[PDB]
Amino acid sequence: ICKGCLSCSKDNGCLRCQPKLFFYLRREGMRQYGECLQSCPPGYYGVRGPDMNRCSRCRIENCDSCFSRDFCIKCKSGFYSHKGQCFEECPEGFAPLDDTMVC
Amino acid sequence: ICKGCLSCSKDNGCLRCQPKLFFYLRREGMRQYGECLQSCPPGYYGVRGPDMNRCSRCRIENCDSCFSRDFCIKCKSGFYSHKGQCFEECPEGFAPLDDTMVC
Amino acid sequence: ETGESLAKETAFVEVVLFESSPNGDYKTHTTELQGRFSRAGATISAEGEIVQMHPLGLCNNNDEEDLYEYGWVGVVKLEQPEMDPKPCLTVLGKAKRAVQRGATAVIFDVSDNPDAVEQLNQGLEDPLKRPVVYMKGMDAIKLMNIVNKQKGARARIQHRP
Amino acid sequence: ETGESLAKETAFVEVVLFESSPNGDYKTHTTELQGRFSRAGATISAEGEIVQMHPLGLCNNNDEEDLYEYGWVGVVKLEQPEMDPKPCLTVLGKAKRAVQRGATAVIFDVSDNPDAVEQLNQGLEDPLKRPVVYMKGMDAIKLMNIVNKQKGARARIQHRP
Repeated sequence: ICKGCLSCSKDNGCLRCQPKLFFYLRREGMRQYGECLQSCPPGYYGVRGPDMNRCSRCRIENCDSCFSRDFCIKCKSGFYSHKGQCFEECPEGFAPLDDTMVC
Repeated sequence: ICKGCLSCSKDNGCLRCQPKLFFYLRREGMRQYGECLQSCPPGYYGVRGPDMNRCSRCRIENCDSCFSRDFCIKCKSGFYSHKGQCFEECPEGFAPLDDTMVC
Repeated sequence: ETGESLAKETAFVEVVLFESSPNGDYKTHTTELQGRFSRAGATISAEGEIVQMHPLGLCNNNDEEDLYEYGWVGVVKLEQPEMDPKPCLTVLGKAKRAVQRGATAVIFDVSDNPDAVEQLNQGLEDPLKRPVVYMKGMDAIKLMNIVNKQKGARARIQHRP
Repeated sequence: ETGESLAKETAFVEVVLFESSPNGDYKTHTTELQGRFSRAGATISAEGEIVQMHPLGLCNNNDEEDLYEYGWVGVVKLEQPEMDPKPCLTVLGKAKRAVQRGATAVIFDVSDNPDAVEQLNQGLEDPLKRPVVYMKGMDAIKLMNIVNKQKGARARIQHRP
């Protein structure tokens, strides 16, 4: 393994990444180790911090691509896009737009 | 609650059942308490021990009605019945019977 | 000829309850309860998630029971003995079973069956590797309410000189 | 003027591995390892499932991280300090974070960074409620292999007079 690492230990995997890539903490049982990725894996989005770039998990019910922690760009098939979030049915206050699937 | 109990505490639910019924240990968070049932819930089968009758969970991949711990009577839609068990595809040694779904 | 027994050491059972922020952290509040270690088990600290067990959950049926994650702390409330004429297992055996099934420790409310305590300080059957604690009164009551109302709690049995 | 410090008490870290029969029971084998409690944390027994944490997993990003079940025992292996010029957190802070995220205890392999140990026996920042243990040599190595190859293990940090 150990691809993209600036430095790489046996026990922790990657520790720092090469300049352009993304740090990702793979949990695999008791283990957790570094991977340095081109782009973030499915279920994750990236954040280009000043110090380092890294992946974070989505956590938006019914999202398919997170952009940020609180913003979804592509909701699931069958779902309404509202202030970032995804809704089976569009919450009270406002209702679906004709020809569009937003609210 | 506390239906079918011969005796019934606040903290453990039913403790013993009436003669004909089935003892079932409902787990509900940290709790676990007695219920005395007419018949066992979906996902469970009953065993009429000499001492007492009680429910046990199924544990047969792709079963829908356990009879005993190691015998299924109705497998899932799409599945082959073999020596009690349920198979997507019928294991090596023998193959499906024409007009029947057994092996 | 033996004399008055050495009094049994106190088991300080700290009970932690915990809330989960959205971000990831945990605030916790703690609750100190007290019971006694018995001869039936060890006299060592132990820690794990609490899990009630019905006293008939613990029998040698040989009948395949649920896999609980290793390291749980059992809490069992015993019933008056005239409700149960003929036990599947002695209170000793129930302890022994819980361990077999992954209990790191076990705690009995005996407040409704005082005989248990002497049945556990017999120590003629083999004594366990893991602690076996007995509790009653306001402490036992406090403990049962948590079990009853809280969604999850962790128990830390502690031992001090 | 102070003198030679009192030597630090030994943390006896028992590591349990466990197999699950089909029926429900568990056989376990145990493995006694040794480290030291430090001033940075408490000097009390503790117990919980082991969870490795990458030393950069523990930073104050404010960035929402996974909820791990309360009561885990952290195991962290520190890297040579010249690999990491500028830490997000001091080793003290990393301990403090792990707890925030539900760690009942924390264990550092310091074998590749000996400064840590004195950085943890400073005790000028506030010392934690939960134990903070440091390990090295064959014991630390033994521990990392388990983490690496076993699917699950439980740690029991123990304290004796």
